[PDB]
Amino acid sequence: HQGHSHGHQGGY
Amino acid sequence: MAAGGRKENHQWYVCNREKLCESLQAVFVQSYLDQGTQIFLNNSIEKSGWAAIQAYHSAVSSAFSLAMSRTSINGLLGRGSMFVFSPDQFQRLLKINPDWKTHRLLDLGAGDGEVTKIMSPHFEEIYATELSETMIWQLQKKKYRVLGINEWQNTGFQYDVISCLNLLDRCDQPLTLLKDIRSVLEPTRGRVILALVLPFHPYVENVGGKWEKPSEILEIKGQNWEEQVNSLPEVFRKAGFVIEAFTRLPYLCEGDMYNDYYVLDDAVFVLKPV
Ligand SMILES: Nc1ncnc2c1ncn2[C@@H]1O[C@H](CSCC[C@H](N)C(=O)O)[C@@H](O)[C@H]1O
Repeated sequence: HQGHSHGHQGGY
Repeated sequence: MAAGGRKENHQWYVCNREKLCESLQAVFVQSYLDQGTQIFLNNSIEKSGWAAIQAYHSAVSSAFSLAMSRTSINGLLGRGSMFVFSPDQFQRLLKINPDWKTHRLLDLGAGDGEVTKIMSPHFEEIYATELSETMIWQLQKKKYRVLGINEWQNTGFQYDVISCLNLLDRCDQPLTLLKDIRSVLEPTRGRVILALVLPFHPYVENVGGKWEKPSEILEIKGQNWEEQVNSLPEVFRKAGFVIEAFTRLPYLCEGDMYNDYYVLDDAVFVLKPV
């Protein structure tokens, strides 16, 4: 599993 | 878009305009799920249905993830390309016509160039920077001139558009980067195209899933998309820029074995020097 090429996103 | 229009993914494009500061309300540009976005999406869905390709990519990524960045694996295989804007969205945001052309583009941290290529027809010469070896090869196959990361500031010429898409949250020195950009942008007519994933969460990609915190802090702060955008005028001012226009756009990415594509939330700005 590679997901989004930009990386994982956090929260506000 | 219509409040009852199905499959328009409103959440990708709308914001609560009253939550924006007044000066940002005046320059917000509404974007929509347009033809070029759908082509990228339909292309990605097709790709994700090529099971033998996905399985190969996933086996290579598994075997070599300890020795190479994710970005370099993607460039090695030619996979996981991304999408920020269509040519129409880019032109509507810059306020140029389909045939508008100028001299020099510089795309910093251009990745594999599939976002750069949306902008390329508007320029006679295209330059780019990139830290990934395999991505540099992808940029060179597209015939872009790849400059060193301390080379572009010292070429003896200026750039008519500098694009800095989704790099500020991935580079070690974002504030030095913004200031370098201002110092070599053509001042009478040059513009900067900037894209940032919100919520702002920066780090520097290394090998093996490892990562580091950047050594410079961008002062981006807020509890939702609108508040974080609201902190950006002052960040850009420190670097000598005012926002000329901006929009909300889905930061799309080709998919894998588990999802047809991936989405992040981009804020996209046109900056003019001040
Ligand atoms: N200091 C730096 N100079 C040039 N590229 C950098 C960099 N720090 C990180 N990068 C590169 O920046 C990229 C961020 S991914 C963003 C890619 C593309 N601009 C897009 O919007 O889709 C990665 O390819 C990474 O290798």
